[PDB]
Amino acid sequence: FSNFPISEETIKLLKGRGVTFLFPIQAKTFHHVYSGKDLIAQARTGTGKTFSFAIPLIEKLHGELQDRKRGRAPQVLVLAPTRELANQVSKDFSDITKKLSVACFYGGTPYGGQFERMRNGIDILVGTPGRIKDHIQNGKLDLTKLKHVVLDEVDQMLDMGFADQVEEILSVAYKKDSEDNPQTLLFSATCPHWVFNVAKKYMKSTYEQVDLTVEHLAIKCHWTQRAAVIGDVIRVYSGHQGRTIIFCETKKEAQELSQNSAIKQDAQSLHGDIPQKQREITLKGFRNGSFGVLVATNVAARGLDIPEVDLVIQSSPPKDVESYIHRSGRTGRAGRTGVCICFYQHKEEYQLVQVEQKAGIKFKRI
Ligand SMILES: Nc1ncnc2c1ncn2[C@@H]1O[C@H](COP(=O)(O)O)[C@@H](O)[C@H]1O
Repeated sequence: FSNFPISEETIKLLKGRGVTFLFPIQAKTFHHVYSGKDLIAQARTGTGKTFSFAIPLIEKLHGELQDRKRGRAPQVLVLAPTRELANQVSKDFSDITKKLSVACFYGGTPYGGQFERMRNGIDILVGTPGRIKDHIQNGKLDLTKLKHVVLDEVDQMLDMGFADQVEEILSVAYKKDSEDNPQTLLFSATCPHWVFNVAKKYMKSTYEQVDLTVEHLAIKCHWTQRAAVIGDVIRVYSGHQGRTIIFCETKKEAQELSQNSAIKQDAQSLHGDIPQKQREITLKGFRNGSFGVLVATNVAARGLDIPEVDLVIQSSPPKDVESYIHRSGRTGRAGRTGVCICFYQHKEEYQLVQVEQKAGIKFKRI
């Protein structure tokens, strides 16, 4: 915890909860929270949202700790949508502070126990909007002495219809336009319109906000039409004076394809079953413009000097992903965007996702 001003006492209590270092949401918000800045945080479940406000709030409060006076008003108000979530936030506070009085006020429980806690004095108050609004009406609860307000799981509170109850509580604790109002920490995962209306009505003018080359095409094609569609994509992306390299896994398929009526007239084959003398000649032919289509096998190309192309075609999702990405970087001539086409069948659909994941690319599925 070296980067942060967390006391040795708090560090020891934190190790009991299995906290030895801060999660990203915590490290990013700590100083905004500690320094008293207003904040809107967007974070998913399990990211450690509770400690991102609890740890810096407890540290700030511990540093300004004035004698525990009976009947004291809360300094912190945490609004939570449910009893279950309010009890977890309370426990999280209680487990890392042995100096501050932590109260949990939810509805559908006797008022007596809560009135007693209010008389003894509260430092940190966690509660559901209903019960907090009740004790405001009673007069018994004083929320005009607040330094900090946390609106936890805002989305859930809105989905449950607590918008108007929260706005009522906010109207008591906040003065419209005051730069002296409590510090507001808003926790909304999706940030609906209500969040930005609350921010411009109750929050400070300035607030922090924290969140948490080649075209690759994939064509679904039945093997019986592949050669016809190959002729069509060449016509479109390569055309006249163009260069296309087709990659076929088997030496048979590559030979069969270079001889297919759709491309045969402008194509030449290249594989392991062709002499080194024929290979250097076909490479010269491709490089000088004797033919525009070079049909090859993924392995029989590995160390070969292939010129810049306009279009790369894989007959099926490649096994050899590094050969695919290397050849992809040599596509696109005269400032035109390079095009890599990948043909696939329904059985090869997850294979496409594997290529996407290994290569760090996303295919346009057509
Ligand atoms: N820095 C941390 N190290 C270890 N566990 C943590 C840390 N921050 C939060 N947690 C735990 O992660 C879980 C999810 O946190 P939360 O989303 O706040 O409920 C809880 O069980 C926390 O106790």
